[PDB]
Amino acid sequence: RVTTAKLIYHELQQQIIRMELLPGTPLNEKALTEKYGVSRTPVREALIRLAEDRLVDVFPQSGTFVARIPVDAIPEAVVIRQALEGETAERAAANSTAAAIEKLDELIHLQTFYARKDKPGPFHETDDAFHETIAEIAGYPGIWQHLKPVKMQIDRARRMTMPILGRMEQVLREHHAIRDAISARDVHAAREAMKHHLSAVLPDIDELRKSRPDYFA
Ligand SMILES: [Zn+2]
Repeated sequence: RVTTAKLIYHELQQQIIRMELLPGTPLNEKALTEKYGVSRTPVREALIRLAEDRLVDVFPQSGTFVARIPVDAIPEAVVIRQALEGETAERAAANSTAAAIEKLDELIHLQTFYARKDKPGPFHETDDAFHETIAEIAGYPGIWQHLKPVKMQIDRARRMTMPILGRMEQVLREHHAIRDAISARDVHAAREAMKHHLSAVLPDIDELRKSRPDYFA
């Protein structure tokens, strides 16, 4: 069931994952309690969970702040995603009806629109929907829900790489490769195009760490 603790949690979590609250931004329990209009109790419960997510840092005699993106865990997150989304890609090709490909094409056209209009936020959200639909076609949409905590730090990094020149267009090219393989029912080609697409995050973060080292730790 929904509680104010879970609702505050998901709201704060989302703001951190979408880089609306940048790393180092303090979080004031007094100011949060006033904002939400509920007790100080559900605020504490949410901050505790966020700390376990490694999303916030509890500096004991200072306060809570938004944590930096841990670099050591990124490669393991890509492998897990390559494996799970490699699976959903394999199965989506096998279960490929034409009405499913239409659903993918509709989402690619929607991404193309956000790229044309240089709106990278909606571009990222339609990116998630594109992958969520691969999981629905494969028959295991829960695999997508399963990855949501895994790809938290990757999503923070990708929020910073999308505005870079030519990046959304590269994503669209990679998505076309994945769709074409699924439409062709090529189980191998689907897996490898998906695993390739997902590896693009690794060089980008190497660059970001040099560029903006205050966002990584
Ligand atoms: Zn994608």
